[PDB]
Amino acid sequence: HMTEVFDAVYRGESPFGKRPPWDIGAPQPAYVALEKAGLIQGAVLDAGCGTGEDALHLAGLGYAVTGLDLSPTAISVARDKADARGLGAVFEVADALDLTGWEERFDTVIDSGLAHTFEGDRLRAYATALHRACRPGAVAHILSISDRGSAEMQARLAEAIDEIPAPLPDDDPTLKRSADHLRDGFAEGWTIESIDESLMRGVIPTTSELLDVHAWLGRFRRDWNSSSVDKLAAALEH
Amino acid sequence: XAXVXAXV
Ligand SMILES: Nc1ncnc2c1ncn2[C@@H]1O[C@H](CSCC[C@H](N)C(=O)O)[C@@H](O)[C@H]1O
Ligand SMILES: *C(=O)c1cnc2ccccc2n1
Ligand SMILES: *C(=O)c1cnc2ccccc2n1
Ligand code: NA
Ligand code: NA
Repeated sequence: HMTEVFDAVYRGESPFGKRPPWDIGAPQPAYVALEKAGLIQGAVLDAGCGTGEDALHLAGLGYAVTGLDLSPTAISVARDKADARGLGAVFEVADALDLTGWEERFDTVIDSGLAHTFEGDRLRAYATALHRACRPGAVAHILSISDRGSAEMQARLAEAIDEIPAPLPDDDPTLKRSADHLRDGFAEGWTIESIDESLMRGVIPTTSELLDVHAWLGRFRRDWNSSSVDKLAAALEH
Repeated sequence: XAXVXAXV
């Protein structure tokens, strides 16, 4: 169901035309900064990688990166970019709510704008899928648009695109994107290291203007619940 | 909008 919508967007058949507002033709500044800060290690997963710009940036710095996405069209595009640039990032189709076959593969996760599509129990299914796909003690980074950021993006997109509506007034449930919904998502199997104020770069299809809007940058520590860990502990105990 | 529904 959701595969088709995004695939259509990447084919260029949506109101966005050639440029979906998240497909900025560069890595997200927050992830460039996170890399320079030294907080990316080991085998990296870019979950919901889209057309691969974040993953490709990391590939160019020597990281072993895998980009996963539900849209085969996005992955086709990312693979073409990898070929043209001569970088060896792994791009494959996968449902981030499932991730069967990727068990305990990753040491770090990055997420630019996948988590913020999930709400309620779907965000927890994503958290769990990430937990299954991560090595014990892995770190997941999640860049999520805030209500403040979405209100700005919505107004700017609404002015630019006929099909998109202007945002509502007033502050005040399921459509909300506070720090709390993200905290609630990554509960079982995770520990919140930090939630920070950050930015998310987007592009306006009309002018190709780039804007940065407010976003939350979460950092979550995957626990050490693993049979491999249990076995180490048994070896030392016995 | 972009991208909560997801994402037009
Ligand atoms: N269940 C799911 N599993 C994996 N990817 C999904 C998904 N639902 C949506 N997506 C993908 O999530 C992406 C959100 S847009 C963000 C794309 C990329 N992170 C970037 O920053 O440019 C889309 O590419 C969409 O195809
Ligand atoms: C985004 O502006 C927006 C507004 N209304 C929607 C209704 C149904 C699906 C997606 C939507 N996105
Ligand atoms: C998606 O279902 C949806 C519906 N209405 C919106 C209004 C404003 C911003 C985003 C929205 N997304
Ligand atoms: Na254009
Ligand atoms: Na409009």
